[PDB]
Amino acid sequence: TGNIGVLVSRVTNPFFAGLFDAIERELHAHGYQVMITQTYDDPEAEERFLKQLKSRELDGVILASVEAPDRVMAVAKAFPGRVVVVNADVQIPGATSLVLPHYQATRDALDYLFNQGHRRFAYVSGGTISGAHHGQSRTQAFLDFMQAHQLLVAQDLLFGQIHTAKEGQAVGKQLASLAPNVRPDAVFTNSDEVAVGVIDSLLAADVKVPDDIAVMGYDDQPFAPFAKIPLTTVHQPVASMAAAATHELLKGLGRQVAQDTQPTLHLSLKIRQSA
Amino acid sequence: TGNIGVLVSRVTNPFFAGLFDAIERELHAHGYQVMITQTYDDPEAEERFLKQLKSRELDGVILASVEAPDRVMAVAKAFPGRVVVVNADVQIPGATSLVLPHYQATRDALDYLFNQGHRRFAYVSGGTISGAHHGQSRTQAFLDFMQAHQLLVAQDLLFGQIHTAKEGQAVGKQLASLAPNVRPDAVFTNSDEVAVGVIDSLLAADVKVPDDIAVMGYDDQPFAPFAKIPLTTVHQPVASMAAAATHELLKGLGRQVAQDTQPTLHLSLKIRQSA
Ligand SMILES: OC[C@H]1O[C@@](CO)(O[C@H]2O[C@H](CO)[C@@H](O)[C@H](O)[C@H]2O)[C@@H](O)[C@@H]1O
Ligand SMILES: OC[C@H]1O[C@@](CO)(O[C@H]2O[C@H](CO)[C@@H](O)[C@H](O)[C@H]2O)[C@@H](O)[C@@H]1O
Ligand code: NA
Ligand code: NA
Repeated sequence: TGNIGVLVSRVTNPFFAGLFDAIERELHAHGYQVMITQTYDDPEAEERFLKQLKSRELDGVILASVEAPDRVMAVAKAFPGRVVVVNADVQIPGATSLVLPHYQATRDALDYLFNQGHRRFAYVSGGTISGAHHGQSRTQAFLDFMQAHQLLVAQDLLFGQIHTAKEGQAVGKQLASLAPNVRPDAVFTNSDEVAVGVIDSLLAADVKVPDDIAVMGYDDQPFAPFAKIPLTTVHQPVASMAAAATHELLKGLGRQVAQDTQPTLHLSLKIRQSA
Repeated sequence: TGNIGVLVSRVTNPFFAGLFDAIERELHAHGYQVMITQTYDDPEAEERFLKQLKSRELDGVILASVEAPDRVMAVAKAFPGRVVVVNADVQIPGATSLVLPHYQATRDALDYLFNQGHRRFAYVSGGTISGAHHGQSRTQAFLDFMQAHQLLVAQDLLFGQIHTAKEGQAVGKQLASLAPNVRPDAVFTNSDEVAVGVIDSLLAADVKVPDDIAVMGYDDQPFAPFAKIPLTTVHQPVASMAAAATHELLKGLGRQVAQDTQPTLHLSLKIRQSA
């Protein structure tokens, strides 16, 4: 029981820190040393990380983000059992790949918001909304939602490449500056980090949350229940997906026996105060 | 420009995630691949990590926590230039070691609290307060403070091995349960994670923060200004200490030239709302 690598886009995203922690504590119990690297969405960084597996510095790798699927596939095919992909909205041939139903969860969350009476929506993404991007199952869900309700997408209320609370502060400051009749009713943030920042700037401008603008988080990160306006958010089952990923790696490594069990990884809407 | 390891106690501590991120972005710019491991205070995990340097899997290591100084010293002496220690309240012979003045900062923060009128203090530590522990410069500062003001230490208001927001919730629930005359005036939490949890439980019990109980954070983590009651806290200069650590590693590796400059790493009290 050797060295395992975990790859994520950004360790200061509490979702990824928490996912790492749950994987690492289990793998550690099994005798492995686990190390994490971050990519900042650079395919070169992914490729460099994978060279560690190719050179057998690592026994195995868990990727919780993927930049170049075809590159990951070639490595997985050369190293059967040693590459696991978790929650990256992709199935990589040659790697056991765990996908969660983010499209569904996003539709469900948007539906919740529509049902509270909201009609003018702002949509925030960590990707470039116009092109191919991470979190595009979610973007499609948003577009499908709007079409299903015959809601015109306001291009001025779309915000791409927004990741952090500080970036969310900038979004929220812009939204707070708007005249009530062009202000959104609700903001789908795609991230609890972003949501905390958005809400802070709204509140600083005496915009009421949720009465004036409802704010939907994503992930149910550790700080979410503790936020100034406790976050309504989409809960990701961090502990369960970590256990699943870990097991699929350990099985591939010949460590663990197959289980008949297969608990399903569920996203759930967590209603608090912000929406 | 090869592989660098960073060692911390816990990646879900936002202080360590942020310190890692600042180190990693700089080292990445210099062509290195950086990976982080967590120890959970297990000396075995530290020793295993150091074997990576001993076997030349890694070019160098930055430790932001230290479990067994004498073990780290033996490695540093065998691998000159390749071990840097940052903000671990220890100078390790053979490793460039950066120490920040936590005793001073702690005294200063406690003094701030005394000056606001507080007299009955609760003290929380991530260590076992009675024995040798991480963060013991801070514990000594606390004891020295109390002695300097002839304040009797209440053993019932000392809380050890408290790290997370959930643990802080438990502390805060206990404190909120107390009759006003044995309730503390102020709580020194040693951690913004702990402080968020403490405050949440106080507020849940209609205890006023800071009017009934003032809560002092530590670190000035990303969420601190965004907390329900924005945290008064001790600010650690994460970006500056990361740059310093990185430079001392790169110098040791023969990458970088010596600088005459040497900006001093300052802790500062950040006053917000919670105290
Ligand atoms: O760090 C945010 C950035 O990471 C990606 C993957 O590269 O998504 C991750 O972060 C989201 C927000 O915390 C999670 O909801 C998602 O499950 C996770 O993979 C990007 O899509 C995002 O912009
Ligand atoms: O994770 C908390 C735990 O880490 C230690 C070092 O092992 O201290 C770190 O965390 C503190 C709280 O965030 C920081 O103030 C400190 O600078 C940092 O080294 C323990 O002392 C603490 O219990
Ligand atoms: Na409204
Ligand atoms: Na008081």
